[PDB]
Amino acid sequence: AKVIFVLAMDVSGKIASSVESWSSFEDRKNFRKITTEIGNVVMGRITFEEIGRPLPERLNVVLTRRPKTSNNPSLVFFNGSPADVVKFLEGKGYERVAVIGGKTVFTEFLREKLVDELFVTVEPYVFGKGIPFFDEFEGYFPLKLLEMRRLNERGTLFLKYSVE
Amino acid sequence: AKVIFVLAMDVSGKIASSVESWSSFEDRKNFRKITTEIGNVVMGRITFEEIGRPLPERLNVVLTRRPKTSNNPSLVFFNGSPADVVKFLEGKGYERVAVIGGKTVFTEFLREKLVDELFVTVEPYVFGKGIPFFDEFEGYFPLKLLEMRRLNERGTLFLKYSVE
Ligand SMILES: NC(=O)C1=CN([C@@H]2O[C@H](COP(=O)(O)OP(=O)(O)OC[C@H]3O[C@@H](n4cnc5c(N)ncnc54)[C@H](OP(=O)(O)O)[C@@H]3O)[C@@H](O)[C@H]2O)C=CC1
Ligand SMILES: NC(=O)C1=CN([C@@H]2O[C@H](COP(=O)(O)OP(=O)(O)OC[C@H]3O[C@@H](n4cnc5c(N)ncnc54)[C@H](OP(=O)(O)O)[C@@H]3O)[C@@H](O)[C@H]2O)C=CC1
Ligand SMILES: CN(Cc1cnc2nc(N)nc(N)c2n1)c1ccc(C(=O)N[C@@H](CCC(=O)O)C(=O)O)cc1
Ligand SMILES: CN(Cc1cnc2nc(N)nc(N)c2n1)c1ccc(C(=O)N[C@@H](CCC(=O)O)C(=O)O)cc1
Repeated sequence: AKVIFVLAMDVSGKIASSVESWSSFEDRKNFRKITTEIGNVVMGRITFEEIGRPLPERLNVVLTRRPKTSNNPSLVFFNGSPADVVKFLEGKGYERVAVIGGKTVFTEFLREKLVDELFVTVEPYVFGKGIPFFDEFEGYFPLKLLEMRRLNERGTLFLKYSVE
Repeated sequence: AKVIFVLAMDVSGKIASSVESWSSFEDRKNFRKITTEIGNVVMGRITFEEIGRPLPERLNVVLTRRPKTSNNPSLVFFNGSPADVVKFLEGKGYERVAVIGGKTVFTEFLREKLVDELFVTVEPYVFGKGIPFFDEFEGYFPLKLLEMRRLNERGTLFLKYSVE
């Protein structure tokens, strides 16, 4: 399956800050549309706790070293490496895997080179402080821009890159 | 005069990395046009050394605490706050000031809220390590997207933002 990263950030590359509601209405609807199409989302435990509940119409895979039994078929607490995660979803018939976050989770998939496309939303802000897209890692990735789209009047931008 | 930031970065927000030749010539020509139109470039001493010499047809203002007299009329070593630099250039009839870089210089101008527009080029890469656009500072800036332009088939993107 191909791995797709889905994230929103400010112009400086941060995925979280203390700025209230900087995430646009448009990015939120675009996010639901994209991830439901893919049919699954892989996230870190901390990101799951912030969302608070499983996202509807999608298989929610939550990474945690303290797996918890689940009563919901669309919620799975998983203890494994990025590679293990991809194998598990592939075994479910998914062609694409949507990794939606946790700086920690983005970092792990990057260190392991498991990323084929980046669906990036750039919100019109500059945050002086915040949580970076990922922690330092050796190497880099050349990209190719597949699509660019303005999502609203203020300038929220949706970019789609393929990893070369 | 209004302060304009001109920078190129990868998708993760870094203005420099160990990767060779990641700067596109299209960005370089676009940079040449914009900065010569503005007529001046304000930069940190390190950036100056890396460029290798005064950029032609532009007043080059090199920020430094250890000032050196200059023979060249279009090269000035300046010691002072970002506010003093603007004052100095305004006194010379400039309406716009082009701050072209150095993580330290961008940080200083941001801390002082002296910035009106951002002329940002996003090169199609993700760097694992590198120098960030700026070091932490208090607050943030909401922006409005004025213009978006693709510079090459690979995906180099030029974005123009207004502050606040
Ligand atoms: N702007 C955006 O688009 C997004 C922003 N975010 C933001 O980023 C922050 C979250 O980032 P971050 O805290 O780094 O990461 P996460 O919070 O998403 O998850 C961290 C945790 O996930 C678990 N985990 C990670 N990797 C593995 C693995 N290989 N195996 C098992 N468990 C694993 C661990 O859980 P345990 O401790 O249980 O063992 C770890 O504590 C939040 O502020 C959130 O708002 C999140 C998504 C998107
Ligand atoms: N991608 C891009 O668009 C750009 C990338 N860069 C990259 O970023 C790096 C440069 O970042 P960084 O080193 O932080 O900064 P700079 O290299 O631009 O400048 C550092 C210097 O500027 C001087 N300086 C800074 N603030 C002041 C002040 N308030 N008053 C007086 N002098 C001051 C100091 O001079 P002194 O010590 O002599 O007194 C210091 O040595 C380089 O690797 C370069 O390649 C640079 C520009 C653009
Ligand atoms: C905090 N968080 C993480 C979050 C937010 N925006 C993002 N935006 C992008 N582009 N990418 C991400 N990974 C991302 N992650 C959240 C919080 C809520 C919902 C959420 O309610 N979900 C609805 C969205 C729908 C709405 O507002 O209709 C969904 O069903 O997908 C998703 C993610
Ligand atoms: C390392 N450096 C800093 C540099 C490079 N690209 C950037 N690109 C952007 N968008 N913004 C910056 N601040 C920036 N800074 C350099 C190195 C050379 C020249 C340079 O030769 N100058 C010619 C360009 C000429 C060409 O290729 O015709 C110029 O007249 O501006 C400029 C900046």
